[PDB]
Amino acid sequence: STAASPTQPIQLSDLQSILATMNVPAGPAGGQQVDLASVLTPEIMAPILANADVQERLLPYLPSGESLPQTADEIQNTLTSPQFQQALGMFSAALASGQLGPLMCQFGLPAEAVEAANKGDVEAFAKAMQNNAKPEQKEGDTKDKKDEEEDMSLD
Repeated sequence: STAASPTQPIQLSDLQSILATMNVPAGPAGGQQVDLASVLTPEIMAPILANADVQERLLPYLPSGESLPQTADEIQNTLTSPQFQQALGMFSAALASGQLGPLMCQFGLPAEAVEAANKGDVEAFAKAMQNNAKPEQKEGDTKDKKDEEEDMSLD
């Protein structure tokens, strides 16, 4: 007397198909926190967490109980590691949530990082930093030309 059934249970049915996709297949946990924490050392994310916007999102992300300073000077002369380590995890949530994308652009961070941040490719984001981690050293890092022996090679 409707179309198929009278009244079937819903909503609570979605919370079942939504977890089926995110069953967290789990993988080589060997290095998960110390990984990103090393790619985005505090000195690298100093201003990041110094941003009220970033702090306002990271603060609530906390399991309720912890907190974060305000300025960068304090972040480097205050936090010991407990909040920072968690901050790294929360950073992935905000970055993966796609809510940090906009901010990731404010700082003017590389387009590859913002592009990954907008895509939530936390993997390509940190990768961009791991690939650009090098400030600009070239005193021995420049493999442009291979050899191009425009003449009889000597051996």
